[PDB]
Amino acid sequence: NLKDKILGVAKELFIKNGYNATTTGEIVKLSESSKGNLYYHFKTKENLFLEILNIQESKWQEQWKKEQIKAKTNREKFYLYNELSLTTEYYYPLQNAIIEFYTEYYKTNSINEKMNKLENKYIDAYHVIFKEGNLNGEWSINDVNAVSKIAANAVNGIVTFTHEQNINERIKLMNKFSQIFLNGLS
Amino acid sequence: NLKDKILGVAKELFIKNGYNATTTGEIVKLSESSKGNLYYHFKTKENLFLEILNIQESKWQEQWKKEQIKAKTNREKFYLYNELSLTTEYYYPLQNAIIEFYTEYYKTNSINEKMNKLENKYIDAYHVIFKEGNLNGEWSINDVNAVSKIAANAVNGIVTFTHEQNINERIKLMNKFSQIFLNGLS
Ligand SMILES: CN(C)c1ccc(C(=C2C=CC(=[N+](C)C)C=C2)c2ccccc2)cc1
Repeated sequence: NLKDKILGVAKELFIKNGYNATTTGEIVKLSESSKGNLYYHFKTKENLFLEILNIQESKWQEQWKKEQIKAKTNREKFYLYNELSLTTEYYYPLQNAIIEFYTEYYKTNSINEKMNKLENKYIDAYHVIFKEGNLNGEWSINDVNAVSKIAANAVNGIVTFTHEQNINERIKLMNKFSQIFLNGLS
Repeated sequence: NLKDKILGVAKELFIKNGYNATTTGEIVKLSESSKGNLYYHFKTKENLFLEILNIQESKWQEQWKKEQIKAKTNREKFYLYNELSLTTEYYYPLQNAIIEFYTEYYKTNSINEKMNKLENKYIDAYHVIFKEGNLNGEWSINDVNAVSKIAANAVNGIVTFTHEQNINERIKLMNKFSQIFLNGLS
């Protein structure tokens, strides 16, 4: 719980001041813990952050599990999962901390190892869709693993670098992408 | 020179270190200059950045012209563009700094002028390609501007969120994408 409290407090601080501005001092002092207990649970700020990301990751996966009930077929799932990514990220509180963190340790192979396992989970979602799609003749894909990585990265770019138009138009583009990409399969 | 050494050290900084991580101070310190010269064309960190950006975009659009000839059919122009994006040393190595910058100075307006101008050269390459493809009957797109934006961003996603894994796999993935995207256009 002292650990859970650290995670909880830390999260709010990152949300409030981004990754860089947040100090383990604050986290310690605000969660009424100690540098010693923090170091024992996470060693470094980098790591602490990574765990929070892991936890958020599971919340997302859990939200998806419930949200996909609105999408019957796998082609629909693809449409919905992308839509979701776009909208949720628009107002995700940690988004800012993530950017900071990401663009700081993406050069360091150390803090890039754990980051991979995390991203893979995110891709996994797609792997599932395309695979279940094969068992339903919605499409026939030779190597799911490749397409999955492609969709995941193409969708995120469309999400990250689109920042400029009204959310309404964004969805339209995102859905157009789904349409096209799903059509480039078959 | 002076004004150029700025854009130089500034660029080298914006890439290696993040956007926020780089400051006017670090400049003059490694640029051996003053903190006042920054004003005639550099009204703020933004303009200095939005400037270096535009410059690099040009550096990239230049290489593209000198090399696009290797591709005959527009279907090839598309593939070559996306492949080159992965190997260039222009503009793309700043996407990080860019993301970051888009989560801070995206409220002001006096900047969104130089901004959108640059977001044009970004999708223009695709506008030409797709359009010239409508003539040669290589495909039929009745919404070039949309598809253009979609592709530019999708591709940018692939370049950016893979910069850490085998450059060979990168090219492989990128081409597998171009194939699918194009195959989904008709
Ligand atoms: C809040 N939310 C749902 C999400 C939040 C972030 C991501 C991201 C990402 C991009 C490409 C990935 N791939 C394909 C390796 C994995 C993750 C991501 C976006 C910007 C910077 C770093 C990573 C995804 C979903």
